[PDB]
Amino acid sequence: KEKIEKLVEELIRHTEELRELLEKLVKHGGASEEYLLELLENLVRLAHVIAEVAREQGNEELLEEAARLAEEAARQAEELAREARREGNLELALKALQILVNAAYVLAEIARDRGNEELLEKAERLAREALRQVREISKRLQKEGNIELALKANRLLIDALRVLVRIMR
Amino acid sequence: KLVEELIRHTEELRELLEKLVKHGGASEEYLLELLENLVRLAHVIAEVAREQEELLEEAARLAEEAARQAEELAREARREGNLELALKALQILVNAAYVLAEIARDRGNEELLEKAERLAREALRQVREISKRLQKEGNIELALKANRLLIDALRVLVRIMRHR
Amino acid sequence: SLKEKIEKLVEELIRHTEELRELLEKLVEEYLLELLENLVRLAHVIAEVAREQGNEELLEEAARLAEEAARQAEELAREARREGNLELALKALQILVNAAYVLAEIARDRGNEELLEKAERLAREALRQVREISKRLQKEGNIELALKANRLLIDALRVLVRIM
Repeated sequence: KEKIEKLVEELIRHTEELRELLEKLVKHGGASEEYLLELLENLVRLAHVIAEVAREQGNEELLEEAARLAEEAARQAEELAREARREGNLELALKALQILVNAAYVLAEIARDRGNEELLEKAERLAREALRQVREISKRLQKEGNIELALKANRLLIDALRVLVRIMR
Repeated sequence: KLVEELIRHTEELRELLEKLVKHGGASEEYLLELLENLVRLAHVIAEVAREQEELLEEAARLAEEAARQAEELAREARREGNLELALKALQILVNAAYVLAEIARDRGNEELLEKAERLAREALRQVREISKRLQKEGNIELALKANRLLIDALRVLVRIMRHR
Repeated sequence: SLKEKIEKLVEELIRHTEELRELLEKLVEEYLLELLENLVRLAHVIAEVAREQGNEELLEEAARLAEEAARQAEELAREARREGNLELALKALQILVNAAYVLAEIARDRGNEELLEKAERLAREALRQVREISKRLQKEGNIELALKANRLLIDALRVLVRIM
């Protein structure tokens, strides 16, 4: 478990630097918003990976670090959805909520596994906003009659329901 | 909770899309993508019916309705020559079999396990028959992707065979 | 004879995939990689079938399919890294990294510390190769592939932790 705890540094160190290369190149007139979203999806995936390694080793210095990254990634995701919702890019908004819903499960998968109920409600708080937000977006997509984006909105409403069941069981 | 609103509302998206595919309004693939969402909802309901039978029966009625629509639509695309849509539609039946098995095998309905097992074998046979044609027609891109379906279809039989 | 009719269906898949292996190796580029991704999935499926029926010969066939994919994948990764085709190189390591999990899922259930020792080398070497391309891609002003290279390094670290 010595090198296994050490091997986590290479990914976390490279990712924290890789987040900056995309966080500074996206403020200039160059990079689009959607490329940063995939990085957020990459961040929550690392948070989930750190959670799966921390269960075997039981290192609380890594479960909390996965949650710190997960909460920071989910919080940034909600803002990007809010920013895109006024501009009319519905594909980007639904891509952001999918990131938020998945990030809630990582927070749940951690509180229930660790036992700390301090954040077990906070996963629901993120997930509750997504189900309400996508439902409002689904009706607008249903009203506009744009089926390609509307069909994708249904996938989020279904995938959000899977998270709600997992936080109770 | 919310599952009542979604099952009705998602079925409502099925009704608007079932008439636009019949009339000229909808390309078949857009109707196909909804089926993938339909089978996905049934599995979510199945995990809810365990942790929380009236929902298990609703998931099987809803899931089976997606599998039946897939086999019939697959036959139409198989006869028309559009093989890519036929292989994509046939996958929906394979995907629907796991939802039906996990819902029959965990509900004791032994007869429903016979219908779940039957669909994947026929789908695997149809996809195997579709796989052979793609090798002869020289279409390599669709043939290997069709092979991935036959491999992933075989996985369904093992999950329904080991648990028997 | 439960696993008797299943072992017949699995024989067809190993033969049909090996038959498709000759057609895709004879035309020669990325489509050959797609065969590896489709092939390694069969190795994991056959391994889960051999653990269920206890057939050791199916383990030998499952390891044969898995092991040849890692050798075929690593060579293209070295070739694709030098040709500038970095997207093709990243796909080869992704196929290479995923194939290592099949060896672990096999070795521990088969009990072979020689094959289990070699798997760790494959995932660790690939992770550094994915890391080395990530650093080189970071120097190139292309962020998009760096995102995909970064995702592999995350999944490469995930596989290495379980194989230990």
